[PDB]
Amino acid sequence: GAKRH
Amino acid sequence: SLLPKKEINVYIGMSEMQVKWYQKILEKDIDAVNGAGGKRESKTRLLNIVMQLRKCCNHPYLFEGAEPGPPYTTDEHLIYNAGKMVVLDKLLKRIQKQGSRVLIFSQMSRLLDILEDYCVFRGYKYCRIDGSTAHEDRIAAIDEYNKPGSDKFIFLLTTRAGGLGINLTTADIVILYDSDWNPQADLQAMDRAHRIGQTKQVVVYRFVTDNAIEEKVLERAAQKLRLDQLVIQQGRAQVAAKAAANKDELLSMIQHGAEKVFQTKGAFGTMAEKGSLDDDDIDAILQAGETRTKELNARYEKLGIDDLQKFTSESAYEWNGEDF
Amino acid sequence: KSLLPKKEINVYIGMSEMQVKWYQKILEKDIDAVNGAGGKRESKTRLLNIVMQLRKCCNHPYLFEGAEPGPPYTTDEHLIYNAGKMVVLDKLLKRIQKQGSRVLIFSQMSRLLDILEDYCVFRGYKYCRIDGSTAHEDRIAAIDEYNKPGSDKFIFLLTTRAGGLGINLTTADIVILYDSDWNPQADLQAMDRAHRIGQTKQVVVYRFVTDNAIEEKVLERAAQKLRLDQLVIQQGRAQVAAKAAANKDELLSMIQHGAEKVFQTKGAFGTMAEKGSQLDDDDIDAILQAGETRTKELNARYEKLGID
Repeated sequence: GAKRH
Repeated sequence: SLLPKKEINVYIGMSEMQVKWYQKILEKDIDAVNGAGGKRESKTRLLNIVMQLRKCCNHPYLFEGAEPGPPYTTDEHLIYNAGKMVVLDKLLKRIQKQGSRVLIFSQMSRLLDILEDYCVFRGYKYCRIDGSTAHEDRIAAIDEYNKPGSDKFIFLLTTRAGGLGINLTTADIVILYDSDWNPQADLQAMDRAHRIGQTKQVVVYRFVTDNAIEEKVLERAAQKLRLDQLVIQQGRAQVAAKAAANKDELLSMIQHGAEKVFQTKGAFGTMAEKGSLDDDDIDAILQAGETRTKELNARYEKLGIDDLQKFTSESAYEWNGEDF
Repeated sequence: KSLLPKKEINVYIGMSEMQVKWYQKILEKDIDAVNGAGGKRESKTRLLNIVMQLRKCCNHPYLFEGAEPGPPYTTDEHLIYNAGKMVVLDKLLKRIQKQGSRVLIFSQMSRLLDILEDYCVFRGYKYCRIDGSTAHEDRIAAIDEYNKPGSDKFIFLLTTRAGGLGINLTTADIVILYDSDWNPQADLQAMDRAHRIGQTKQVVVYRFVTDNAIEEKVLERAAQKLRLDQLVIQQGRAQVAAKAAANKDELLSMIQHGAEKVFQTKGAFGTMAEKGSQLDDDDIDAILQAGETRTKELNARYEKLGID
């Protein structure tokens, strides 16, 4: 999903 | 002609969420904050507090559990929970409006992860180089951003990762999301755009968290930059003390007063008067000599390296100014 | 305790009627080298030879053989008034002794100290001497003879070479540099035999300089070398300071910066407190304007510092 994970 | 770069420090505050985590970090080790530990303790405990405060000053979501609980959604709060993200939101909006492209540098690759989600949430086309990116892949990211008529607008990079001497002159604005302890790592990041090939005025925006740790970090790195520039300009002072005498120098020493020596049919100046003496005449000598001494010392001690340095063409002796 | 700074005074001296003849003879016997004829590889050796002879002439013509009146060679008044520096020295010492001062006399040439020895005998001045011929034991024995309380000695003759050996002569207060070393740090090391911790009086240094001759031009060249050494010293400090990692206090001041104000905050901080949501152009133009002001203010603070 999101890159910050 | 390459236009000198504009460098502007953007002093920024913190969101309420940042204040919470900033306090939470100081509270976890508040006895180290008060400086209560012995002078023997390692730098580790203080350095850890420093890095967590940098993570707090960059974005709260760098800490686990910070971002609001499940389900996790990319949203506007990804921007409005960090003081830099709010300033960046409008700064990028104004950068894109005037037809300018921007490189964005950061110290932490997990922050570029946050900026990646921001770029898609805002519709920005981009490239990214972490330093975990291979050699061939970061080549394509360079050329993609440099392509004539490129689609990309923002370039995400970590401060050190690019290498040396890469060319990103197609962009005109550089945004340092956070600074480096080494002022040369950041100046190398600015010069990715500010180098030969750039036609437009390069502007560098250095995000700084005011009234926090990043403000004092700024002054420590500013001194390091100033101290660096002082070593550099004296790099030729090593040779000047080392340098032996020229043929031009030796010739000038011998010729000094040589004509008056050849003219003197009797004796030279001081001895022409008497040559026996009156303590009035000796006290007149010492007073005149002390005057000439103070003039000589004050004349030279105010000089710098640019006045005492001998060019290499000095030893390229050709002819006499006027003959002897 | 208080150690009075040294008064460094160049005393410019002329040349005797005899000296001018030799200075001319030196210049005439190699007038082609003075003009500048020859290549640099071969004429620098020719010029360096002229330099030493002119320094020898500025010191005393008797350094040349056959200059002094023929055999037998006796110490009379002609030993003094045939050299400009000796005449100035002769009246300076007479004043120095009357004011209750003792003097260390340095020189580059040991053969000048030999001339100075016969002068001291001619005037009755008790002296000792370290010229680097002397062995370690002998040097020690002479230092002790000069510093002893109630000493009989008044003059101490040294070669500038033998100055920087760690000897202490604080019982003397006057230093006379008959001639100067091309490296100022060697002459400056000679001064600190008297001007070091232990001296109670004002150290006065007289630097003999043959005016309007080669010794005057060298004096300005030594000041260049002296200043460049200071800049290298200053560069070393800036070099070391740049290499220093943050101290534990440097780390502490960075963490504590604003820590009290953050603990004091309940809402938002700084910019986010001011407006802190979506920002108009007026909000951004106010930040960038105030920020650019602080950047000029910050750079100006450090751009006015430099190896001082």
